[PDB]
Amino acid sequence: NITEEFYQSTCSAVSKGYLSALRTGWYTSVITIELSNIKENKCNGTDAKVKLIKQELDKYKNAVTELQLLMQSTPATNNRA
Amino acid sequence: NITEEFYQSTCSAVSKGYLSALRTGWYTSVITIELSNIKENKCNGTDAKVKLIKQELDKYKNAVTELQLLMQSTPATNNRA
Amino acid sequence: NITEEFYQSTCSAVSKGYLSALRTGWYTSVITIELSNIKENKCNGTDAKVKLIKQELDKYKNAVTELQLLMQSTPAT
Amino acid sequence: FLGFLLGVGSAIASGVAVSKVLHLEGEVNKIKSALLSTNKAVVSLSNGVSVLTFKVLDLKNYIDKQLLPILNKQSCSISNIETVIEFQQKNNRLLEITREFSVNAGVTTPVSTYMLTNSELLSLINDMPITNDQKKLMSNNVQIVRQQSYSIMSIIKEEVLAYVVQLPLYGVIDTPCWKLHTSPLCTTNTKEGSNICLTRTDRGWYCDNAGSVSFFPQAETCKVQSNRVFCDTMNSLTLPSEVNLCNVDIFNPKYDCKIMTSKTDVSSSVITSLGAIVSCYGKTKCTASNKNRGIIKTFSNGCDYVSNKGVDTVSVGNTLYYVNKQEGKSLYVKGEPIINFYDPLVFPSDEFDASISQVNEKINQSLAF
Amino acid sequence: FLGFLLGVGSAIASGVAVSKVLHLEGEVNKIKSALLSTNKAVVSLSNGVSVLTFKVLDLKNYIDKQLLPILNKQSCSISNIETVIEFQQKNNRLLEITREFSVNAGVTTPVSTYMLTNSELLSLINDMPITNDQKKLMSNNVQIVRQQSYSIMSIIKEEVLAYVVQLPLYGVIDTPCWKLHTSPLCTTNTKEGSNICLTRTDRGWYCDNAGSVSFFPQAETCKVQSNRVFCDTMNSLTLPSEVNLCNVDIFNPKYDCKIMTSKTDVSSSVITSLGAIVSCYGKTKCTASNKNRGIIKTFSNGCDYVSNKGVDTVSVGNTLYYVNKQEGKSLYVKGEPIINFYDPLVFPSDEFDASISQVNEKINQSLAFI
Amino acid sequence: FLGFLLGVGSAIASGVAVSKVLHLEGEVNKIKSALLSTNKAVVSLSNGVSVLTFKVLDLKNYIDKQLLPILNKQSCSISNIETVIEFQQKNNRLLEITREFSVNAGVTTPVSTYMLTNSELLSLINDMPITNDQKKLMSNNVQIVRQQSYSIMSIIKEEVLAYVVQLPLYGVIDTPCWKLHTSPLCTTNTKEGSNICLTRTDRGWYCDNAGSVSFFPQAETCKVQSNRVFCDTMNSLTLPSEVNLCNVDIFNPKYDCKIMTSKTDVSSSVITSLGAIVSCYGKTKCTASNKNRGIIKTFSNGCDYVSNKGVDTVSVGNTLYYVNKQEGKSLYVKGEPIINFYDPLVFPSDEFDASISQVNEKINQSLAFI
Repeated sequence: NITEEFYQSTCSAVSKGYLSALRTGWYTSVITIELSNIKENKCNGTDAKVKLIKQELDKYKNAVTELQLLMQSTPATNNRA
Repeated sequence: NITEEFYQSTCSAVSKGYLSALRTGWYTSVITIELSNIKENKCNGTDAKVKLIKQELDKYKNAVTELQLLMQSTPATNNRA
Repeated sequence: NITEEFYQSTCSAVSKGYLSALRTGWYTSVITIELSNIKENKCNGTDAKVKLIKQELDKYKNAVTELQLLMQSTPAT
Repeated sequence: FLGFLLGVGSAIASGVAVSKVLHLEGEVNKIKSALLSTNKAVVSLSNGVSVLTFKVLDLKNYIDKQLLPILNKQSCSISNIETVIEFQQKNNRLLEITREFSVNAGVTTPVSTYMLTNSELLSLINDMPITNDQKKLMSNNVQIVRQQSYSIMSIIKEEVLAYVVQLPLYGVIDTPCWKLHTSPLCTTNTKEGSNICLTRTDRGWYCDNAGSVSFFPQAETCKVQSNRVFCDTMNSLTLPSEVNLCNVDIFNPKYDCKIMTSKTDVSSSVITSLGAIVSCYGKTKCTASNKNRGIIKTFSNGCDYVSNKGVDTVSVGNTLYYVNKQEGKSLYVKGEPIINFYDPLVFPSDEFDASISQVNEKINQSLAF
Repeated sequence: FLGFLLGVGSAIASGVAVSKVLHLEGEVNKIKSALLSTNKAVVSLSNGVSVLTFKVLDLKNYIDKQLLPILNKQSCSISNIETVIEFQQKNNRLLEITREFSVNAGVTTPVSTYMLTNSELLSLINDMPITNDQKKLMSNNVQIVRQQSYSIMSIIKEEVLAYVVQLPLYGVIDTPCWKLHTSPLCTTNTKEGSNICLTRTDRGWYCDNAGSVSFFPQAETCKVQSNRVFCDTMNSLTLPSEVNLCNVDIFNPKYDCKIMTSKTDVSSSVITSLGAIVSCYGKTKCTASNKNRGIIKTFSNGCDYVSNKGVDTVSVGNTLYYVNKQEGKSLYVKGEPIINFYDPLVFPSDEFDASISQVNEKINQSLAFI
Repeated sequence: FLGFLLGVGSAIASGVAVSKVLHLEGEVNKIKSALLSTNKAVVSLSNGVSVLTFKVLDLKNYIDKQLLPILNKQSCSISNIETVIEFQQKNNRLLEITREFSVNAGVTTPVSTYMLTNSELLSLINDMPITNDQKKLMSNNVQIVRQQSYSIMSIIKEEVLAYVVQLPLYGVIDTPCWKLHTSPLCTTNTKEGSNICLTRTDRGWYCDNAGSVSFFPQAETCKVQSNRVFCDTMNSLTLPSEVNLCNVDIFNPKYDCKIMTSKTDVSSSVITSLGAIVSCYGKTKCTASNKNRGIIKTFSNGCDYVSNKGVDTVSVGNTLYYVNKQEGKSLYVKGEPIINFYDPLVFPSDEFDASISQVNEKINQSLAFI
């Protein structure tokens, strides 16, 4: 049930009938992904399927490397004064 | 070693102990990707593997088409006056 | 043919020779994607090809569920 | 307009606190031990905070079993293409999460479906120490919850990737809210530079809150779902409830209504919830139209208004405005423009951030001189 | 600077109106029936609005026919990995659309290629009821069209997913546009606090439009492609054409030119289309350089200008500016700085949003009192 | 607050300049010739500029050799499924790069890993002709480098896709920086509209730089990593070092400290590095609390401050502020609020952008009239 009033005297209008949902607090949850440690596989293979797995595993290792840098960094800090 | 002073007389505070890292200039480098020229291949092979290759090849040609449009344009500039 | 004039008296400059392309209105079009009704999927056989398909169909079913909520809400920017 | 008056806080201070605890010696083991049996557990951290923990992906089990023994060779060959495809499926979510974090310096908002899927988000909401009415609220507005949430990269240590998801809690619900729309009010005399102007600067969202009123000067920060208004109290000023008196009686003694003055009688329109305010001055063409007939009203100089009933568009100069088509009744409250009450000879015509009484005292001082 | 003078509009009010009509029962059936034979049709809705409809993906046909009967079991087993791969290809677009909508509360801008591919977008433009000059313009600037478009999630009802795409229409094309750059103009007296300042506040994009001039105070909102300027009229004021007189004669009687006054003589530069304005005050080092040669010009205190011909960079204090390298001729119009015409003793030195005549009347009142 | 005083520059003017050179005929051959043997070379362009060149993907070699002869048909047939998957892997980066460019009108920021991987980025940094200390800085802060970088689509001609990546170079490193936080200072009367106010407007980041001070009025634009402050000089004013005197003595003769005046006695808090500034006026409830201990400080009307030691939160009205948990010492410098030095009857109570001396001269004029 939304209504509105216009005030000619001050060139303004008020829209009423709304209900609030103001954030007052925070809930912090921890999301986890279980990873595995892999370094220098003793394999060449030189077949099509292992080659696909290896380069996909390279994406994995590079992702882990990048995430390790962000662990060392401090988040955000772009605040007004 | 971060310290802070509050000045009651002027309602202000100074936080010291920080070190600078100011962007003063720009370095421009050119990144290249080597592509190949391919057009309407008149092949009539029609099994599952070729259809997948064909439609993946269509994505490639569509990417080149879109990139060609961006080459002919002058890149997005959004400045104050 | 772009030219520019600087006015020393008022510390200002005008760049002319540009051509307009102003948005004055809106055109609304309806884009549709034809979907199919699947209600989970009951099936046995525990091999790789169906397992990939099962979980891909799970992505499909999860997408419609989310879209159904967005249908019930009112959009705004 | 009054956005510079807001205070300064850090939105993710809570998530950062939990993240730093995860960097503590031995902290990962508590989470790892509690998730060895299930995928969803409630761990108490060393700083005395109770957090819901969620294991959303187990790449370790897959890699160690369906990949690691085959690559711990010697001569390796892969057992069919589905093993490679399924790995790409499993690995993709990790790559996408890393990708978002790497361009957002480890902090993302809104929280993507990669960080937390629609199914996972609904599961979290169900296990939170909140009212069943709060669960239903967040569940029916997950898209809003997402936009007001943060994802903070924390640790990747001892075969565990952990990041903090910071969800909003709405402690103020179902209190009346109202939106104030304002537009310039100028005199309408024919000489070009002979007009004075006045504009209420207190436009924005207002919500009743804890005996006072929460005022959101940047109304753009609030999110509206039907008749529900989602706002963040960090982006608000706390005002006495007497601020509402400015709407009915702008010269009331209880509250000093904020205004700005000028001599710029420029034309514009403000689209409201159920209509449109039109400030038409000078030689500007101002009209209101319907979809079928076209122009049905031509505005004269001054500040006027039309409801959305039977009106689809409003044109001011070369600008076309579409009105909101929401259902509701509008009331036109007649009254003489307060700008007429002022003497243009002593009217302070450049008050950028002032008020009614402040303008009055300046008039008194100029009059005494 | 004068963005606070702008009106307030609802950007997707038109698209939302169409979306709400789609929620009506049986409205979905009309579109589906008109799209059972073809992929592009014009459907009329129940409130008498006619919209172009476009079917971009048929997952129903794929799933039900080439995939589902193997699952119409009993004991199900799927042959061909290519079937799994092709399904992942088709399903991906749906997942990406859902992904974008779920993180944008059902409204996205710009419109992604998942929402509407480059091929599909070009097809739409071709069927719009507008002049062909609008068609070729939109087709050659599809990346701009995308940035100015909205996608609004509407309905998913048995058994069609429909969303509204709101495309821009350019009703004003090929009219002359010009960009006004302004910078602070101050006196050059030696003491750090003895100076008065003046700045034109009417900077931004200007375009001739319907006998008047559309003025865009926040030039950042406009997108420039070579010599073509894409702007949104919602971000504009409609002004008399006499506003252009402020450029040649700021004291003209026909238009009250807008200025701001201060005593803040800080140094800066404004990079223009074909050069750079330099406001150099106090002890600031202000220079213009060429890449190989180095410094080729040193600015004195006051407001000056250099063209981009032979100039690569401009430095004001510790800030380095790169100039635009576009070709074109610059004209330096000499004239005495108007700030010299004022008496610093009666100069209103804190008018944040004023004008020439308003400053004058303040001077007269202060002068009469003394 | 004083962001409106900033100059105007063109952020990608340098990259665009290089891009336009690449559009010139024969320019591509030079790049192509230098990259036939290696993937990273320094090519000279036709206008005498030297740029690092980088080949990150060779789709030509893959398509022409391991794909094209199978399509040199006639009857085209694919023997293995691995061929389809491998092609999708190679082709993906190109599709993602095209996707980002197509929704950003050919200019993206920050630079994604699709545009430039972490390995490629680190390789560039190591080969930029820069100080050896700049290399370690950029390498340890690649996420910041990415956010401050641009990727500009240039050309796709003669089987070559080329785009310009514009990376930041930090010419000012390890100079002391400090952040100034300011909040409204008002008289402490409880009844509305009875108060006069004053606020320092020079809040923001400050860094020592080349004998002067770089001032960043909008501190939100700077990125802070621990005690390292990453800022862009384009978002700064260059000020004399005497501006720092405003912190110790706001009435000092050497520098005219910037302030604004008003009658808006609204309540708020500013979270600093090691505490919180609280401006509490009217009937607003203002407190500081510990999570376990509870309320440990209640603010009176006026401007006050609390350190983060033993403090977890600060509450002003209906707004909860979390204090920074960083370790460090705070010094409370006592002194009478300067707003008390003014006569409310001649106090100019609406100066949006003024200063100490400007307020003083305005008081003198009002005082002389009486």
